[PDB]
Amino acid sequence: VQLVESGGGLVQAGGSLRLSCAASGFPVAWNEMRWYRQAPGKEREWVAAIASIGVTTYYADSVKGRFTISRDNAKNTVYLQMNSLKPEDTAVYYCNVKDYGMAFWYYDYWGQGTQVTVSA
Amino acid sequence: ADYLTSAKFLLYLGHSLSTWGDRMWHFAVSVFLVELYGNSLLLTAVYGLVVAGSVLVLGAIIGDWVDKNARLKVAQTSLVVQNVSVILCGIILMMVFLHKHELLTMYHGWVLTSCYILIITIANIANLASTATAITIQRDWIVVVAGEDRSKLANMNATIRRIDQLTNILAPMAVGQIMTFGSPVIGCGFISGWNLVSMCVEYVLLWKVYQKTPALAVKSQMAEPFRTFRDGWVSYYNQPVFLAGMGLAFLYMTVLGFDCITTGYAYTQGLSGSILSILMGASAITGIMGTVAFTWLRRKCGLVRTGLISGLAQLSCLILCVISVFMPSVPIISVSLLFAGVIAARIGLWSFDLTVTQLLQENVIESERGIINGVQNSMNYLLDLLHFIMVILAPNPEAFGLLVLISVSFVAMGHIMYFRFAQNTLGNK
Repeated sequence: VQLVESGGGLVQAGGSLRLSCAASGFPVAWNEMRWYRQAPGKEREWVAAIASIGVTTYYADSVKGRFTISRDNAKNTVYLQMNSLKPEDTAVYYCNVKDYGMAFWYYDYWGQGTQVTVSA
Repeated sequence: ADYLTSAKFLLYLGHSLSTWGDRMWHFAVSVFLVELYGNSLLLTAVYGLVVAGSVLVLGAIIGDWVDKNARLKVAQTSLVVQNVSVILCGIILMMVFLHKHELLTMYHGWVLTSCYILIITIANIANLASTATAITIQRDWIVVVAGEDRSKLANMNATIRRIDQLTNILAPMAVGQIMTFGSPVIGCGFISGWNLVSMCVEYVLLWKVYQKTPALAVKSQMAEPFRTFRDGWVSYYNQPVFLAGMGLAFLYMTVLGFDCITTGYAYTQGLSGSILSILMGASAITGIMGTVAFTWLRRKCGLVRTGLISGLAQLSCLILCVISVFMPSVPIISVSLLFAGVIAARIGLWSFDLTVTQLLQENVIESERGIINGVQNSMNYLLDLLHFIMVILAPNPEAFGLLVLISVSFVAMGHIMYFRFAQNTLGNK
Protein backbone atom coordinates (compact mmCIF):
# COMPACT_ATOMS: atom_id res chain seq x y z
CA VAL A 1 0.00 0.00 0.00
CA GLN A 2 3.06 2.20 -0.46
CA LEU A 3 2.39 5.66 -1.89
CA VAL A 4 4.69 8.05 -3.74
CA GLU A 5 4.40 11.78 -4.47
CA SER A 6 6.34 13.90 -6.96
CA GLY A 7 6.57 17.42 -8.30
CA GLY A 8 8.67 19.29 -5.76
CA GLY A 9 11.44 21.76 -6.46
CA LEU A 10 12.21 25.48 -6.46
CA VAL A 11 10.02 28.31 -7.72
CA GLN A 12 10.19 32.06 -7.20
CA ALA A 13 8.17 33.49 -4.32
CA GLY A 14 4.55 34.09 -5.24
CA GLY A 15 4.57 31.40 -7.94
CA SER A 16 2.62 28.18 -8.33
CA LEU A 17 3.41 24.47 -8.23
CA ARG A 18 1.63 21.12 -8.00
CA LEU A 19 2.48 17.99 -5.99
CA SER A 20 0.96 14.72 -7.23
CA CYS A 21 0.56 11.81 -4.80
CA ALA A 22 0.19 8.45 -6.55
CA ALA A 23 -1.27 5.63 -4.45
CA SER A 24 -1.65 1.95 -5.32
CA GLY A 25 -2.82 -0.47 -2.64
CA PHE A 26 -5.77 1.53 -1.34
CA PRO A 27 -8.55 3.69 -2.78
CA VAL A 28 -8.08 7.44 -2.73
CA ALA A 29 -11.80 8.10 -2.55
CA TRP A 30 -12.76 6.08 0.54
CA ASN A 31 -9.91 7.03 2.89
CA GLU A 32 -9.15 10.40 4.47
CA MET A 33 -6.06 11.84 2.77
CA ARG A 34 -4.16 14.77 4.24
CA TRP A 35 -0.93 16.70 3.68
CA TYR A 36 1.74 17.67 6.22
CA ARG A 37 4.70 20.05 6.14
CA GLN A 38 8.15 19.16 7.47
CA ALA A 39 9.94 22.48 7.85
CA PRO A 40 13.63 22.41 8.81
CA GLY A 41 14.36 22.89 12.50
CA LYS A 42 10.79 22.22 13.64
CA GLU A 43 8.35 19.33 13.91
CA ARG A 44 5.64 18.61 11.36
CA GLU A 45 2.52 20.68 10.67
CA TRP A 46 -0.86 20.02 9.07
CA VAL A 47 -1.50 21.36 5.56
CA ALA A 48 -4.95 20.31 4.34
CA ALA A 49 -7.52 17.54 4.50
CA ILE A 50 -9.88 15.60 2.23
CA ALA A 51 -12.69 13.73 3.95
CA SER A 52 -13.21 10.01 3.49
CA ILE A 53 -16.78 9.97 2.18
CA GLY A 54 -17.57 13.47 0.91
CA VAL A 55 -15.51 15.96 -1.09
CA THR A 56 -15.14 18.54 1.67
CA THR A 57 -11.84 20.16 2.59
CA TYR A 58 -10.33 21.21 5.93
CA TYR A 59 -7.41 23.47 4.97
CA ALA A 60 -5.19 24.70 7.79
CA ASP A 61 -5.95 28.13 9.25
CA SER A 62 -2.47 29.56 8.65
CA VAL A 63 -2.39 28.65 4.95
CA LYS A 64 -6.12 28.61 4.14
CA GLY A 65 -7.42 29.63 0.72
CA ARG A 66 -4.07 29.88 -1.04
CA PHE A 67 -3.77 26.08 -1.08
CA THR A 68 -6.15 23.83 -2.99
CA ILE A 69 -6.52 20.04 -2.74
CA SER A 70 -8.38 17.70 -5.08
CA ARG A 71 -8.64 13.92 -5.33
CA ASP A 72 -9.01 11.92 -8.54
CA ASN A 73 -10.48 8.42 -8.30
CA ALA A 74 -9.88 7.52 -11.95
CA LYS A 75 -6.10 7.98 -11.86
CA ASN A 76 -6.06 6.84 -8.19
CA THR A 77 -4.25 9.96 -6.98
CA VAL A 78 -4.66 13.18 -5.00
CA TYR A 79 -3.42 16.66 -5.90
CA LEU A 80 -2.38 19.92 -4.23
CA GLN A 81 -2.30 23.01 -6.45
CA MET A 82 -0.11 25.69 -4.87
CA ASN A 83 -0.52 29.43 -5.42
CA SER A 84 1.36 32.53 -4.23
CA LEU A 85 4.21 30.64 -2.61
CA LYS A 86 5.84 32.41 0.35
CA PRO A 87 9.29 31.92 1.92
CA GLU A 88 7.83 30.21 5.01
CA ASP A 89 6.39 27.57 2.65
CA THR A 90 9.87 26.07 2.20
CA ALA A 91 9.52 22.64 3.81
CA VAL A 92 9.30 18.90 3.12
CA TYR A 93 5.84 17.62 2.17
CA TYR A 94 4.54 14.27 3.44
CA CYS A 95 1.62 12.53 1.77
CA ASN A 96 -0.32 10.55 4.36
CA VAL A 97 -3.38 8.41 4.99
CA LYS A 98 -5.31 8.48 8.26
CA ASP A 99 -7.65 5.79 9.58
CA TYR A 100 -6.95 2.88 7.22
CA GLY A 101 -7.34 -0.65 8.57
CA MET A 102 -9.99 -2.84 10.15
CA ALA A 103 -13.21 -1.98 11.92
CA PHE A 104 -11.08 -1.65 15.07
CA TRP A 105 -7.48 -2.07 13.80
CA TYR A 106 -6.15 0.83 11.72
CA TYR A 107 -2.96 2.85 11.27
CA ASP A 108 -1.44 5.95 9.68
CA TYR A 109 0.70 5.47 6.57
CA TRP A 110 3.31 7.89 5.24
CA GLY A 111 5.09 8.79 2.02
CA GLN A 112 8.78 9.13 1.32
CA GLY A 113 8.60 12.92 1.21
CA THR A 114 9.51 15.62 -1.32
CA GLN A 115 11.50 18.84 -0.98
CA VAL A 116 9.67 22.06 -1.87
CA THR A 117 11.63 25.30 -1.51
CA VAL A 118 10.72 28.95 -2.05
CA SER A 119 13.29 31.59 -3.02
CA ALA A 120 13.02 35.37 -3.10
CA ALA B 1 -30.01 -12.09 45.56
CA ASP B 2 -30.57 -15.69 44.48
CA TYR B 3 -30.59 -14.57 40.83
CA LEU B 4 -26.79 -14.80 40.91
CA THR B 5 -27.01 -18.54 41.67
CA SER B 6 -29.99 -19.34 39.43
CA ALA B 7 -29.12 -21.53 36.45
CA LYS B 8 -30.44 -18.75 34.21
CA PHE B 9 -27.69 -16.26 35.06
CA LEU B 10 -25.04 -18.97 35.27
CA LEU B 11 -25.85 -20.03 31.70
CA TYR B 12 -25.78 -16.42 30.51
CA LEU B 13 -22.33 -16.08 32.06
CA GLY B 14 -21.16 -19.24 30.30
CA HIS B 15 -22.40 -18.11 26.90
CA SER B 16 -20.96 -14.64 27.52
CA LEU B 17 -17.46 -15.88 28.29
CA SER B 18 -17.57 -18.34 25.37
CA THR B 19 -18.63 -15.58 22.97
CA TRP B 20 -15.99 -13.23 24.37
CA GLY B 21 -13.23 -15.76 23.79
CA ASP B 22 -14.55 -16.54 20.31
CA ARG B 23 -14.70 -12.86 19.33
CA MET B 24 -11.19 -12.17 20.59
CA TRP B 25 -10.17 -15.24 18.59
CA HIS B 26 -11.76 -14.03 15.36
CA PHE B 27 -10.34 -10.52 15.71
CA ALA B 28 -6.86 -11.97 16.27
CA VAL B 29 -7.24 -14.16 13.18
CA SER B 30 -8.16 -11.10 11.12
CA VAL B 31 -5.21 -9.13 12.51
CA PHE B 32 -2.94 -12.00 11.48
CA LEU B 33 -4.48 -12.13 8.01
CA VAL B 34 -3.99 -8.41 7.41
CA GLU B 35 -0.68 -7.68 9.16
CA LEU B 36 1.16 -10.52 7.43
CA TYR B 37 -0.72 -10.80 4.13
CA GLY B 38 -1.78 -7.67 2.29
CA ASN B 39 -5.44 -6.74 1.95
CA SER B 40 -6.02 -9.56 -0.53
CA LEU B 41 -9.52 -10.70 -1.41
CA LEU B 42 -8.62 -14.32 -2.16
CA LEU B 43 -7.01 -15.10 1.21
CA THR B 44 -10.14 -14.16 3.14
CA ALA B 45 -12.24 -15.76 0.40
CA VAL B 46 -10.53 -19.15 0.74
CA TYR B 47 -10.65 -18.87 4.53
CA GLY B 48 -14.41 -18.39 4.43
CA LEU B 49 -14.79 -21.07 1.76
CA VAL B 50 -12.90 -23.69 3.79
CA VAL B 51 -14.80 -22.90 6.99
CA ALA B 52 -18.19 -22.88 5.25
CA GLY B 53 -17.54 -26.07 3.29
CA SER B 54 -16.32 -28.02 6.30
CA VAL B 55 -19.27 -26.98 8.45
CA LEU B 56 -21.55 -27.71 5.48
CA VAL B 57 -20.29 -31.27 5.11
CA LEU B 58 -20.02 -31.92 8.86
CA GLY B 59 -23.19 -30.29 10.23
CA ALA B 60 -25.31 -33.43 10.03
CA ILE B 61 -22.72 -35.62 11.75
CA ILE B 62 -22.09 -32.95 14.40
CA GLY B 63 -25.81 -32.75 15.13
CA ASP B 64 -26.12 -36.53 15.22
CA TRP B 65 -23.22 -36.80 17.67
CA VAL B 66 -24.78 -34.06 19.81
CA ASP B 67 -28.15 -35.82 19.86
CA LYS B 68 -26.90 -39.37 20.45
CA ASN B 69 -24.60 -38.80 23.42
CA ALA B 70 -25.42 -37.31 26.81
CA ARG B 71 -25.93 -33.55 26.95
CA LEU B 72 -23.33 -33.15 29.71
CA LYS B 73 -20.54 -35.08 27.99
CA VAL B 74 -21.01 -33.51 24.55
CA ALA B 75 -21.15 -30.07 26.16
CA GLN B 76 -17.75 -30.29 27.81
CA THR B 77 -16.30 -32.26 24.87
CA SER B 78 -17.15 -29.42 22.48
CA LEU B 79 -16.04 -26.82 25.02
CA VAL B 80 -12.66 -28.45 25.66
CA VAL B 81 -11.92 -29.11 21.98
CA GLN B 82 -12.79 -25.51 21.09
CA ASN B 83 -10.63 -24.10 23.86
CA VAL B 84 -7.61 -26.33 23.25
CA SER B 85 -7.74 -25.52 19.53
CA VAL B 86 -7.95 -21.78 20.20
CA ILE B 87 -5.10 -21.95 22.74
CA LEU B 88 -2.84 -23.89 20.38
CA CYS B 89 -3.59 -21.44 17.59
CA GLY B 90 -2.95 -18.49 19.90
CA ILE B 91 0.46 -19.99 20.61
CA ILE B 92 0.99 -20.23 16.84
CA LEU B 93 0.03 -16.55 16.58
CA MET B 94 2.57 -15.77 19.30
CA MET B 95 5.31 -17.48 17.30
CA VAL B 96 4.36 -15.95 13.95
CA PHE B 97 3.96 -12.39 15.25
CA LEU B 98 7.27 -12.72 17.07
CA HIS B 99 8.68 -13.71 13.65
CA LYS B 100 6.77 -11.22 11.48
CA HIS B 101 9.69 -9.32 9.94
CA GLU B 102 11.99 -12.22 9.07
CA LEU B 103 9.08 -14.39 7.91
CA LEU B 104 8.21 -11.57 5.51
CA THR B 105 11.84 -11.02 4.51
CA MET B 106 14.67 -13.49 5.05
CA TYR B 107 13.21 -16.92 4.24
CA HIS B 108 10.62 -16.75 1.47
CA GLY B 109 8.99 -19.71 -0.24
CA TRP B 110 6.48 -22.06 1.38
CA VAL B 111 6.61 -20.74 4.96
CA LEU B 112 3.72 -18.34 4.34
CA THR B 113 1.70 -21.08 2.64
CA SER B 114 2.38 -23.50 5.50
CA CYS B 115 1.42 -21.05 8.24
CA TYR B 116 -1.73 -20.06 6.36
CA ILE B 117 -2.80 -23.68 5.86
CA LEU B 118 -2.17 -24.31 9.56
CA ILE B 119 -4.13 -21.19 10.57
CA ILE B 120 -7.11 -22.03 8.38
CA THR B 121 -7.22 -25.69 9.44
CA ILE B 122 -7.04 -24.95 13.16
CA ALA B 123 -9.53 -22.09 12.78
CA ASN B 124 -11.86 -24.45 10.93
CA ILE B 125 -11.62 -26.98 13.76
CA ALA B 126 -12.30 -24.19 16.26
CA ASN B 127 -15.33 -22.98 14.30
CA LEU B 128 -16.66 -26.53 14.02
CA ALA B 129 -16.36 -26.91 17.78
CA SER B 130 -18.06 -23.53 18.22
CA THR B 131 -20.94 -24.66 16.01
CA ALA B 132 -21.29 -27.90 17.98
CA THR B 133 -21.27 -26.19 21.37
CA ALA B 134 -23.63 -23.44 20.18
CA ILE B 135 -26.14 -25.99 18.88
CA THR B 136 -26.06 -28.18 21.97
CA ILE B 137 -26.03 -25.49 24.68
CA GLN B 138 -28.45 -23.03 23.07
CA ARG B 139 -31.04 -25.42 21.70
CA ASP B 140 -31.11 -28.22 24.26
CA TRP B 141 -30.08 -26.47 27.46
CA ILE B 142 -32.09 -23.29 26.82
CA VAL B 143 -35.25 -25.21 25.97
CA VAL B 144 -34.93 -27.54 28.97
CA VAL B 145 -34.07 -24.81 31.49
CA ALA B 146 -36.82 -22.54 30.16
CA GLY B 147 -39.22 -25.48 30.24
CA GLU B 148 -42.76 -24.99 28.97
CA ASP B 149 -42.80 -21.27 29.87
CA ARG B 150 -42.41 -19.84 26.38
CA SER B 151 -42.07 -16.21 27.48
CA LYS B 152 -39.04 -17.18 29.57
CA LEU B 153 -37.67 -19.03 26.52
CA ALA B 154 -38.08 -15.90 24.39
CA ASN B 155 -36.34 -13.80 27.04
CA MET B 156 -33.54 -16.40 27.11
CA ASN B 157 -32.99 -16.19 23.36
CA ALA B 158 -33.24 -12.40 23.26
CA THR B 159 -30.76 -11.84 26.08
CA ILE B 160 -28.40 -14.41 24.54
CA ARG B 161 -28.48 -12.45 21.29
CA ARG B 162 -27.95 -9.17 23.15
CA ILE B 163 -24.88 -10.62 24.86
CA ASP B 164 -23.65 -11.89 21.49
CA GLN B 165 -23.96 -8.41 19.95
CA LEU B 166 -22.41 -6.57 22.89
CA THR B 167 -19.50 -9.01 22.78
CA ASN B 168 -19.14 -8.63 19.01
CA ILE B 169 -18.86 -4.87 19.40
CA LEU B 170 -16.71 -4.75 22.56
CA ALA B 171 -14.20 -7.61 22.24
CA PRO B 172 -12.58 -6.32 19.00
CA MET B 173 -12.18 -2.93 20.69
CA ALA B 174 -10.54 -4.50 23.74
CA VAL B 175 -8.18 -6.65 21.68
CA GLY B 176 -7.20 -3.69 19.50
CA GLN B 177 -6.62 -1.45 22.51
CA ILE B 178 -4.44 -3.96 24.35
CA MET B 179 -2.55 -4.90 21.19
CA THR B 180 -1.79 -1.25 20.37
CA PHE B 181 -0.79 -0.44 23.96
CA GLY B 182 1.55 -3.45 23.96
CA SER B 183 2.36 -5.48 20.85
CA PRO B 184 0.66 -8.22 18.78
CA VAL B 185 2.68 -10.87 20.61
CA ILE B 186 1.39 -9.55 23.95
CA GLY B 187 -2.14 -9.53 22.55
CA CYS B 188 -1.83 -13.16 21.48
CA GLY B 189 -0.36 -14.21 24.82
CA PHE B 190 -3.24 -12.51 26.60
CA ILE B 191 -5.82 -14.13 24.30
CA SER B 192 -4.32 -17.58 24.90
CA GLY B 193 -4.31 -17.08 28.66
CA TRP B 194 -7.87 -15.75 28.66
CA ASN B 195 -9.09 -18.72 26.63
CA LEU B 196 -7.40 -21.06 29.12
CA VAL B 197 -8.93 -19.41 32.18
CA SER B 198 -12.34 -19.19 30.50
CA MET B 199 -12.10 -22.89 29.64
CA CYS B 200 -11.57 -23.73 33.30
CA VAL B 201 -14.34 -21.37 34.45
CA GLU B 202 -16.84 -22.66 31.89
CA TYR B 203 -16.04 -26.29 32.71
CA VAL B 204 -16.83 -25.60 36.36
CA LEU B 205 -19.83 -23.53 35.28
CA LEU B 206 -21.37 -26.23 33.09
CA TRP B 207 -20.85 -28.70 35.93
CA LYS B 208 -22.69 -26.32 38.27
CA VAL B 209 -25.59 -25.58 35.91
CA TYR B 210 -26.04 -29.29 35.17
CA GLN B 211 -26.55 -29.94 38.89
CA LYS B 212 -29.29 -27.32 39.32
CA THR B 213 -31.40 -28.55 36.36
CA PRO B 214 -32.23 -32.25 36.81
CA ALA B 215 -34.35 -32.34 33.64
CA LEU B 216 -31.24 -32.46 31.43
CA ALA B 217 -30.36 -35.92 32.77
CA VAL B 218 -33.56 -37.64 31.61
CA LYS B 219 -33.09 -36.84 27.89
CA SER B 220 -14.56 -47.91 2.79
CA GLN B 221 -15.67 -47.81 6.43
CA MET B 222 -17.30 -44.36 5.91
CA ALA B 223 -20.77 -45.67 5.00
CA GLU B 224 -22.29 -44.52 8.30
CA PRO B 225 -21.37 -40.81 7.90
CA PHE B 226 -23.35 -40.78 4.66
CA ARG B 227 -26.27 -42.76 6.06
CA THR B 228 -26.52 -40.34 9.00
CA PHE B 229 -26.15 -37.33 6.68
CA ARG B 230 -28.90 -38.54 4.35
CA ASP B 231 -31.20 -39.47 7.23
CA GLY B 232 -30.74 -36.07 8.86
CA TRP B 233 -31.38 -34.16 5.65
CA VAL B 234 -34.51 -36.14 4.75
CA SER B 235 -35.78 -35.73 8.31
CA TYR B 236 -35.21 -31.98 8.03
CA TYR B 237 -37.09 -31.90 4.73
CA ASN B 238 -40.10 -33.63 6.32
CA GLN B 239 -40.02 -31.19 9.25
CA PRO B 240 -42.89 -28.68 8.85
CA VAL B 241 -40.50 -25.87 9.88
CA PHE B 242 -38.42 -26.53 6.74
CA LEU B 243 -39.58 -23.35 4.99
CA ALA B 244 -38.56 -21.02 7.83
CA GLY B 245 -35.06 -22.48 8.04
CA MET B 246 -34.77 -22.34 4.25
CA GLY B 247 -35.69 -18.65 4.28
CA LEU B 248 -33.24 -17.94 7.09
CA ALA B 249 -30.50 -19.63 5.08
CA PHE B 250 -31.46 -17.35 2.19
CA LEU B 251 -31.30 -14.35 4.52
CA TYR B 252 -27.71 -15.36 5.38
CA MET B 253 -26.62 -14.77 1.79
CA THR B 254 -26.94 -10.97 1.99
CA VAL B 255 -23.87 -8.97 1.01
CA LEU B 256 -24.85 -5.89 3.04
CA GLY B 257 -22.86 -6.94 6.09
CA PHE B 258 -21.03 -4.79 8.65
CA ASP B 259 -21.75 -7.71 11.01
CA CYS B 260 -18.27 -8.98 11.93
CA ILE B 261 -14.72 -8.73 10.60
CA THR B 262 -14.31 -12.14 8.94
CA THR B 263 -17.47 -11.35 6.95
CA GLY B 264 -17.38 -7.95 5.29
CA TYR B 265 -17.34 -6.44 1.80
CA ALA B 266 -16.98 -2.73 2.48
CA TYR B 267 -13.47 -3.65 3.59
CA THR B 268 -13.27 -5.81 0.46
CA GLN B 269 -13.76 -2.56 -1.47
CA GLY B 270 -11.44 -0.64 0.87
CA LEU B 271 -13.49 1.72 3.04
CA SER B 272 -11.70 3.64 5.78
CA GLY B 273 -11.41 2.11 9.24
CA SER B 274 -13.27 4.81 11.16
CA ILE B 275 -16.35 4.36 8.97
CA LEU B 276 -16.26 0.60 9.59
CA SER B 277 -16.03 1.23 13.34
CA ILE B 278 -19.04 3.57 13.28
CA LEU B 279 -21.06 1.17 11.13
CA MET B 280 -20.28 -1.76 13.43
CA GLY B 281 -21.31 0.24 16.48
CA ALA B 282 -24.57 1.30 14.84
CA SER B 283 -25.24 -2.29 13.73
CA ALA B 284 -24.68 -3.63 17.25
CA ILE B 285 -26.92 -1.01 18.86
CA THR B 286 -29.63 -1.56 16.25
CA GLY B 287 -29.44 -5.33 16.72
CA ILE B 288 -29.88 -4.94 20.47
CA MET B 289 -32.90 -2.71 19.87
CA GLY B 290 -34.14 -5.35 17.42
CA THR B 291 -33.98 -8.04 20.07
CA VAL B 292 -36.02 -5.70 22.28
CA ALA B 293 -38.47 -5.22 19.41
CA PHE B 294 -38.85 -8.97 18.90
CA THR B 295 -39.54 -9.40 22.61
CA TRP B 296 -42.20 -6.69 22.46
CA LEU B 297 -43.83 -8.05 19.29
CA ARG B 298 -43.99 -11.68 20.43
CA ARG B 299 -46.27 -10.76 23.34
CA LYS B 300 -48.70 -8.64 21.32
CA CYS B 301 -48.83 -10.45 17.97
CA GLY B 302 -48.36 -14.13 17.29
CA LEU B 303 -44.92 -15.66 16.93
CA VAL B 304 -45.40 -16.29 13.20
CA ARG B 305 -46.95 -12.82 12.99
CA THR B 306 -43.85 -11.42 14.70
CA GLY B 307 -41.64 -13.11 12.12
CA LEU B 308 -43.80 -11.77 9.30
CA ILE B 309 -43.66 -8.20 10.65
CA SER B 310 -39.88 -8.49 10.90
CA GLY B 311 -39.82 -9.75 7.32
CA LEU B 312 -41.80 -6.80 5.98
CA ALA B 313 -39.66 -4.34 7.95
CA GLN B 314 -36.43 -5.87 6.63
CA LEU B 315 -37.69 -6.13 3.04
CA SER B 316 -38.97 -2.54 2.94
CA CYS B 317 -35.68 -1.33 4.38
CA LEU B 318 -33.78 -3.13 1.64
CA ILE B 319 -36.20 -1.50 -0.81
CA LEU B 320 -34.87 1.75 0.63
CA CYS B 321 -31.38 0.33 -0.01
CA VAL B 322 -32.12 -0.46 -3.66
CA ILE B 323 -33.65 3.00 -4.13
CA SER B 324 -30.42 4.44 -2.72
CA VAL B 325 -28.22 2.41 -5.07
CA PHE B 326 -30.46 3.09 -8.08
CA MET B 327 -30.18 6.88 -7.76
CA PRO B 328 -27.84 8.60 -10.29
CA SER B 329 -17.54 10.21 -7.30
CA VAL B 330 -20.89 9.57 -5.61
CA PRO B 331 -23.19 11.99 -3.74
CA ILE B 332 -23.10 11.74 0.05
CA ILE B 333 -26.89 11.34 -0.03
CA SER B 334 -26.75 7.94 -1.73
CA VAL B 335 -24.11 6.54 0.63
CA SER B 336 -25.94 7.86 3.70
CA LEU B 337 -29.19 6.28 2.50
CA LEU B 338 -27.43 2.97 1.85
CA PHE B 339 -25.84 3.07 5.31
CA ALA B 340 -29.12 3.79 7.10
CA GLY B 341 -30.66 1.03 4.99
CA VAL B 342 -28.14 -1.59 6.02
CA ILE B 343 -28.44 -0.49 9.66
CA ALA B 344 -32.23 -0.93 9.70
CA ALA B 345 -32.03 -4.07 7.58
CA ARG B 346 -29.95 -5.27 10.52
CA ILE B 347 -32.85 -4.80 12.96
CA GLY B 348 -35.21 -6.55 10.56
CA LEU B 349 -32.80 -9.45 10.12
CA TRP B 350 -32.25 -9.96 13.84
CA SER B 351 -35.95 -9.86 14.71
CA PHE B 352 -36.51 -12.45 11.97
CA ASP B 353 -33.62 -14.60 13.20
CA LEU B 354 -34.86 -14.59 16.79
CA THR B 355 -38.30 -15.61 15.52
CA VAL B 356 -36.89 -18.50 13.49
CA THR B 357 -34.77 -19.60 16.46
CA GLN B 358 -37.93 -19.65 18.57
CA LEU B 359 -39.73 -21.76 15.94
CA LEU B 360 -36.84 -24.22 15.70
CA GLN B 361 -36.62 -24.59 19.48
CA GLU B 362 -40.41 -25.01 19.66
CA ASN B 363 -41.43 -27.38 16.85
CA VAL B 364 -38.98 -30.29 17.18
CA ILE B 365 -39.97 -33.71 18.55
CA GLU B 366 -37.07 -33.25 21.06
CA SER B 367 -35.61 -36.60 19.92
CA GLU B 368 -34.09 -34.94 16.85
CA ARG B 369 -33.12 -31.36 17.81
CA GLY B 370 -29.37 -31.76 17.38
CA ILE B 371 -29.56 -33.09 13.83
CA ILE B 372 -32.18 -30.54 12.73
CA ASN B 373 -30.13 -27.65 14.07
CA GLY B 374 -26.93 -29.07 12.59
CA VAL B 375 -28.43 -29.32 9.12
CA GLN B 376 -29.89 -25.84 9.67
CA ASN B 377 -26.39 -24.50 10.28
CA SER B 378 -25.13 -26.49 7.29
CA MET B 379 -27.72 -24.84 5.03
CA ASN B 380 -26.97 -21.41 6.50
CA TYR B 381 -23.28 -21.87 5.76
CA LEU B 382 -24.10 -23.31 2.32
CA LEU B 383 -25.75 -20.08 1.27
CA ASP B 384 -22.93 -18.21 3.01
CA LEU B 385 -20.60 -20.24 0.77
CA LEU B 386 -22.55 -19.12 -2.29
CA HIS B 387 -22.24 -15.57 -0.94
CA PHE B 388 -18.47 -16.04 -0.81
CA ILE B 389 -18.41 -17.46 -4.35
CA MET B 390 -20.43 -14.49 -5.60
CA VAL B 391 -17.95 -12.13 -3.93
CA ILE B 392 -15.08 -14.04 -5.55
CA LEU B 393 -16.67 -13.79 -8.99
CA ALA B 394 -16.91 -9.96 -8.88
CA PRO B 395 -13.83 -8.28 -7.35
CA ASN B 396 -14.39 -5.20 -9.49
CA PRO B 397 -15.76 -2.05 -7.79
CA GLU B 398 -18.15 -1.53 -10.71
CA ALA B 399 -20.30 -4.47 -9.61
CA PHE B 400 -21.54 -3.30 -6.20
CA GLY B 401 -24.97 -2.33 -7.53
CA LEU B 402 -25.48 -5.74 -9.11
CA LEU B 403 -24.31 -7.46 -5.92
CA VAL B 404 -26.76 -5.41 -3.84
CA LEU B 405 -29.58 -6.23 -6.26
CA ILE B 406 -28.79 -9.95 -6.02
CA SER B 407 -28.66 -9.83 -2.21
CA VAL B 408 -31.99 -8.00 -2.02
CA SER B 409 -33.52 -10.52 -4.42
CA PHE B 410 -32.37 -13.45 -2.29
CA VAL B 411 -33.67 -11.72 0.84
CA ALA B 412 -37.03 -11.33 -0.88
CA MET B 413 -37.03 -15.01 -1.83
CA GLY B 414 -36.31 -16.02 1.76
CA HIS B 415 -39.15 -13.91 3.11
CA ILE B 416 -41.51 -15.27 0.43
CA MET B 417 -40.71 -18.80 1.57
CA TYR B 418 -41.29 -17.78 5.19
CA PHE B 419 -44.60 -16.32 3.99
CA ARG B 420 -45.45 -19.71 2.52
CA PHE B 421 -44.69 -21.25 5.92
CA ALA B 422 -46.93 -18.65 7.58
CA GLN B 423 -49.81 -19.44 5.21
CA ASN B 424 -49.34 -23.17 5.79
CA THR B 425 -49.27 -23.02 9.59
CA LEU B 426 -51.93 -20.31 10.17
CA GLY B 427 -54.34 -19.84 7.28
CA ASN B 428 -55.46 -16.75 9.20
CA LYS B 429 -54.34 -13.12 9.40
